[PDB]
Amino acid sequence: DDFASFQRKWFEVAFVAEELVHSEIPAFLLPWLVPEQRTVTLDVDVNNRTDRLEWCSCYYHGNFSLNAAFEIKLHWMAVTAAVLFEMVQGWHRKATSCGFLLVPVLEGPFALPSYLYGDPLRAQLFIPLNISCETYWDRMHLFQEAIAHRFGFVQDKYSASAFNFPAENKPQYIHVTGTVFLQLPRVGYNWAYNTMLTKTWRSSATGDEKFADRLLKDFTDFCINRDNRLVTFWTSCLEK
Amino acid sequence: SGCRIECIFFSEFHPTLGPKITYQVPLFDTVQVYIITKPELQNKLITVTAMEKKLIGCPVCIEHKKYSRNALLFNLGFVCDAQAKTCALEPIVKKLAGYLTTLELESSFVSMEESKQKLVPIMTILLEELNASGRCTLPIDESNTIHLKVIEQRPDPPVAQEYDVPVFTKDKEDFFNSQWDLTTQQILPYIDGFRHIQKISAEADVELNLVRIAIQNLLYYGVVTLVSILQYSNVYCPTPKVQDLVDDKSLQEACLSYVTKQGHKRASLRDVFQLYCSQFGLMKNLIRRLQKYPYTGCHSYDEICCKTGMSYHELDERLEN
Amino acid sequence: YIGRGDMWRLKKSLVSTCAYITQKVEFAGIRAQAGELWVKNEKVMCGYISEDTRVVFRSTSAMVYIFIQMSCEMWDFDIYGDLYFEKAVNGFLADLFTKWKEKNCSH
Repeated sequence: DDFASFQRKWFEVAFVAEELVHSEIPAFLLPWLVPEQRTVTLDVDVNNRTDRLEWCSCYYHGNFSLNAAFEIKLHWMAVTAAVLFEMVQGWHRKATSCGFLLVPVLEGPFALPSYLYGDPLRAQLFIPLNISCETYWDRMHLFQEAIAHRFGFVQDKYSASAFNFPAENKPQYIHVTGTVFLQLPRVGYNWAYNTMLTKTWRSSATGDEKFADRLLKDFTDFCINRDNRLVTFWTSCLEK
Repeated sequence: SGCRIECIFFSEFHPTLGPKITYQVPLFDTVQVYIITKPELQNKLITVTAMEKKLIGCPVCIEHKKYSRNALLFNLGFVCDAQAKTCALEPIVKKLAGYLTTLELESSFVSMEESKQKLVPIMTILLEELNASGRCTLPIDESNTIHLKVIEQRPDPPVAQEYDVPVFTKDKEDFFNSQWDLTTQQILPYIDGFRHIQKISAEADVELNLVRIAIQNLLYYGVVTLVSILQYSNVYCPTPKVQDLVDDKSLQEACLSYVTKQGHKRASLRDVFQLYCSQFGLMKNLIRRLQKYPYTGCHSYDEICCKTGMSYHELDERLEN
Repeated sequence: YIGRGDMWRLKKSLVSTCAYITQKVEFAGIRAQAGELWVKNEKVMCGYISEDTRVVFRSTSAMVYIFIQMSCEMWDFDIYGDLYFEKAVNGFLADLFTKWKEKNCSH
């Protein structure tokens, strides 16, 4: 028998984010500027119990994992949560040592209240792209990906977190190694703040919320056309 | 304008090249006064209020000690008259010491000297506005606006026994009826209905300890109690009067000017004073209504108030009977 | 994070044992610290639990919302000389955060 979503499943979305530390350290420091889901029903035990059979259902969203985001949903209507917590932390230790980041991620996207996800206390903060310079929106979306992955190359990588609602209404980026969601809807594009790290699942890659506020300051400076940064970016694009 | 402050001062135990600097606003923090009041302005015991007397006046003060490495120690003092009340000026000085503590722990006023000069117009506006009306809203930060109020500090109220009668000295129609407590709004309608044990089960249906506490607080602010109003005398009526019988003894009893048991002599032997200083009574029927119950204006208060403008009859009536 | 079925499993495993103040009771990766154990008026250093005494679960790791209601009475004085806002925030929140430091909780 499957899981009808009326049954109040306890679910939680852990997440796998391809990362590179070479920009994660200086922006922290003194430098400064085939289907698309898959079900598994696994047994959560590394012990010798012989008292309780213990199972829980993983859903991949990913069957590709090119170099983009990857995410794992956990649905459970089942056994003790603490054993599943040490299983998640066990392959977290296998993730960080010899590999890369696994982070639990709030799978509430930029949702209004009276949705099945979300809170009554979420802002969906807005950041406008003051430009001041056939198919406007598609080419503009590709240029928007270019600015995002430019923050990629200098500080903070991106990933198209292709979530699991049919027809896939809004494009939604997760930043690599941080606390930050973006979506692409004025002219600019909107922002929200992840609240699920909470000082564990923590390494020298991520962390220190001042990092997130610095990325806010740097990103609104680069976005509302400070010194000549967007204009120099225009010249660097036009010279090819 | 009962209390009258006159000088406000800050002081500080300076590093060793200076003894103790002062920031004065106008009396004067002169030489001999500060010499003989030196030992109070440094104490083992901190964060307590202390006032002393001296020949000219009274320092009400409090000192505090912070930044224990090169241990910093300051005090705020508030020097007023020799013999005024000055019981309404203890919590204001203590609250200013608390505000200065949080001002130093957030933004550190008294480590930079331009803010030390800025500390003086604070005192000038305080010295104006305390004697102006008695309260101060005073911003000095993006995170501190000091607020001060003078509380009158009335004395204690007496006990409210179970058989007395409240009377409003003031008028009910001068307050916000919407601004009371619920118990006061459920007592205050039948408050002219004299007996306390009548009014509780007449309208209140409250705990009698609760209506006792409520009438005691109304005695603490604005309502005077007196004793019960059974018709003691009957034979005062053979004098001619112009409709001045009921409120007479209620007023002069509220003036606290009698031995209590009125008998048959009090009313006539001052009713001659009421006659020269200017249907039925159904008098057998105010008796069953007395246990618990499940010229145009009659001259009764106008004449006593317009002769309370004078003082001979209130001498002759404080001298009671 | 402990759903209440696991609390039921701890009470089912704690039917017929002993206890004392500040013991670290464990079962299947689940752990609790014993506290303030009473018989009817008085706190006992040690003792015995058999099937009819009642256990009550408390946390120092809870999720807590603080709704401050503002009105026109915040800017109004009271007796003793204060704003009600200043009483509320300064006095009560200073006391609550000092006790949150003292009992070593993390909400």
